[PDB]
Amino acid sequence: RLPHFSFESLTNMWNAKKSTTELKTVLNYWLSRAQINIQLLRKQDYIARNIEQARLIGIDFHSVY
Amino acid sequence: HMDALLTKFNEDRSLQDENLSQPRTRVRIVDDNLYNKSNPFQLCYKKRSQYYHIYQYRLKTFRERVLKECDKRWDAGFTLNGQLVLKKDKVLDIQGNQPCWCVGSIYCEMKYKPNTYGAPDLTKSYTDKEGGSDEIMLEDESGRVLLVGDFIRSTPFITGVVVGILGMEAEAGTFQVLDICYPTPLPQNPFPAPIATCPTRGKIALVSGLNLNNTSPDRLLRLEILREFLMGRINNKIDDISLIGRLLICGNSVDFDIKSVNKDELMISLTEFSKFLHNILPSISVDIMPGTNDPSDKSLPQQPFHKSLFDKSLESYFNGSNKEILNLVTNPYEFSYNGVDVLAVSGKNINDICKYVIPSNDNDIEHRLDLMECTMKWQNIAPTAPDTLWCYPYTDKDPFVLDKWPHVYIVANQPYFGTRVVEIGGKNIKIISVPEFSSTGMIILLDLETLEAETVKID
Amino acid sequence: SSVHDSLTHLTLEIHANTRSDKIPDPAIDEVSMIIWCLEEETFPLDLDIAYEGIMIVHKASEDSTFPTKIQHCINEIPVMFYESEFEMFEALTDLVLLLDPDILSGFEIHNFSWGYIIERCQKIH
Amino acid sequence: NRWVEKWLRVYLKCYINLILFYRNVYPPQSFDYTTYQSFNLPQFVPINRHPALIDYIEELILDVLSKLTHVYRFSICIINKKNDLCIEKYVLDFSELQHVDKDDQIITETEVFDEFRSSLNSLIMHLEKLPKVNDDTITFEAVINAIELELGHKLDRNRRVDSLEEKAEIERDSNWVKCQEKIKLTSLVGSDVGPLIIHQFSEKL
Repeated sequence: RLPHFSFESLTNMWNAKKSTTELKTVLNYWLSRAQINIQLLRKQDYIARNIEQARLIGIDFHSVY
Repeated sequence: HMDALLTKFNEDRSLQDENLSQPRTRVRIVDDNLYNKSNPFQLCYKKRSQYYHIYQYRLKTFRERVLKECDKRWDAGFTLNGQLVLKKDKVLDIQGNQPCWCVGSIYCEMKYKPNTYGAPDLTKSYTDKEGGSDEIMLEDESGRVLLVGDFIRSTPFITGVVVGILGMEAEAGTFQVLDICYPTPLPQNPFPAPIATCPTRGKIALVSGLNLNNTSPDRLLRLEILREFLMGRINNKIDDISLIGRLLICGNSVDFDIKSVNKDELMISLTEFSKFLHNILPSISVDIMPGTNDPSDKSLPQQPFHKSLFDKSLESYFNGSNKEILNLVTNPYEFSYNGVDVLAVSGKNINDICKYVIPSNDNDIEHRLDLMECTMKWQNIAPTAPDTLWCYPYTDKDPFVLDKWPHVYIVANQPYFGTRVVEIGGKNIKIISVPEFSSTGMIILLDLETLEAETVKID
Repeated sequence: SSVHDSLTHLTLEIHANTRSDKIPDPAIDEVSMIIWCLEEETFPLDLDIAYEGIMIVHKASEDSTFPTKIQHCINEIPVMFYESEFEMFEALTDLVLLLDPDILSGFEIHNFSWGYIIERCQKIH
Repeated sequence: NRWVEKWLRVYLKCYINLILFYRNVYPPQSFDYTTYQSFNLPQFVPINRHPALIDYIEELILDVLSKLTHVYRFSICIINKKNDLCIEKYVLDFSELQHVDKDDQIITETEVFDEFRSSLNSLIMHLEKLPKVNDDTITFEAVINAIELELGHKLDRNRRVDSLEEKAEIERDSNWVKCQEKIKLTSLVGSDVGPLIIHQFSEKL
């Protein structure tokens, strides 16, 4: 489970000289979203339903989705 | 047996040569603390998201506090071959190869070895290996720097510790640890000696909290059977009564767990606490404080709960006597015997650091004894949920671990007994770690004759 | 792998320094810090790849210690120091010419994504 | 009244579960000495928690207290697995009760708890003073020697039932069966508080 931050709160933790920790969390938080996006589409949409369908069918990747 | 023969042998004390309808009153106790001050830790009568503003308040308050001491109380810049020790805290100019006084606060490793909606154990995989490594990071809120050296593990400056570090720089990232800084001493509250007609003053920090679940009789045992009579009927013939003063519990008034308790089992243990306290109140006056597992705010400034610890027999005494024989005091309190100021802590404030939230800073009584030495020295944020109030948490007068220093700090509920004394440049401070009562008691006399403590094994 | 099967994938996400009364509007607001993530064994080379990287936009006022905070406290990558926001966008496109972005990963793929900076650079830049 | 059968419920909880503890019909490591099982106990009585079993015990006590004037003598019967023969018959009494009179006076909470603590400690005393051989293979069952009862026909006569209180009451008359109706008998000190005369003895085989 990933915590979600509102964009106004993210704006509060961006843009100004507050502490190191809020820069750390906005950076590591959007990186955590990026890494779970990579793991998530690595687990379900790429391998399980799409890419072996491309190697079986023959048509390229875009029109399958 | 021959145990009875020992009583047969000891016929010298027929009645101890006491009248025994004469009570020999022992203590002329002063207790200057009770009436003519506000207690800072105590609540606000008008009062009767929070933590965030408090953390910057501690950081700024310490920042001007120790800003007065980087060259006044520490190293002259004429040394180090004129390496500049000027008061630059930010890491932008720490990268200058002259070592400055890096006034910052260590937040290197503080998370939990024991524990799922938020998926904690998957996050805790990062906790275990990285936290186990003892490496220390210093944060002035402008940037982390690496720390190595001998004092990494020997001196337990775990968290919230504003220090100025001195080492040969040799890299922008890291230092060694040769020196640390401290807050300035708020000054010597005068320790008196009443030299003319010395009272042989009372000497007590006895109870760490009579931890009393209804679920066990063994914790009920060693209270009301050996105690309440060591204060008055069980006799060291007769000097134990002369040493003993006014009763001091510290936290842990009734042990219970919050998710398993209801109304009437709370009053069962509270009325048996009332039995104990109304039993001992004719003999020895008492000062009572809640704060870890007895009912509380579960904070260091915690409102002490009157009128609930007592039955109707004992309820009318606090109405009758305002603060003399018993008063409700908080988890910290400055008990002052005309300037013998002593501080109390129920123990949770250091026990969470000592067992619950510690993956690092470890080179077990002689280790954990010095954690509250550290927490005394920096006067800092020990716990994980401090000051925990919806209205008026800290109004720039009342730090939970305060700024005025005592002569003895009381902390409680350790595995073993520990009692040393250390002298600092400000004052002298005796270390008091009174153990939890199910861990064999080790119940203690405190102070105030030649500033000396005496434990006794209650098991 | 021994042969590259298909479709190395890298995401792109943003920060919004929005007006704090309203939802972020990319026709109004910018992005200072860009986060792309490729981490798998599908890409063979693994020199600077299968390895996350983040880059900045700042106004060249280094005195507010934004670069030095990130590089010392956080040890992910040497963080690229970019300015002049269109040039940072250009260096992002240079990076996706360097790498192999076959699948263009993301989330809210018209709104909080590649498409955010595409119509942002269409209307503002 | 209301408070007096609460005291009877706690006293029978202590009596029953203490007989269960000292006969080792349940393992002693499940028992722990305590004061709170849903109420305030007079003594620290070893109670295993086991919520099916404590549900059974407060069930049986709420069954016995439901009649409250037919019963002149509650008792506990002890039966082996080996034979149905009575090993012990612990005597209790509901004689000259306050509740039948419904007298408001007198509460005497500390005094009634004092005499209850006395009768409990007597039960402790004459439950250690018989020895421990064949400490397993013992069971439990109830018996009531009552002066004037029969309720078990209330299941019959084509009754139509609508409320949960009398659902409970039909469970009370359903759970109780009249049996068909000496070797040794030992003395026990009973409580002799005024409104609650509990003249409690013991029987052996």
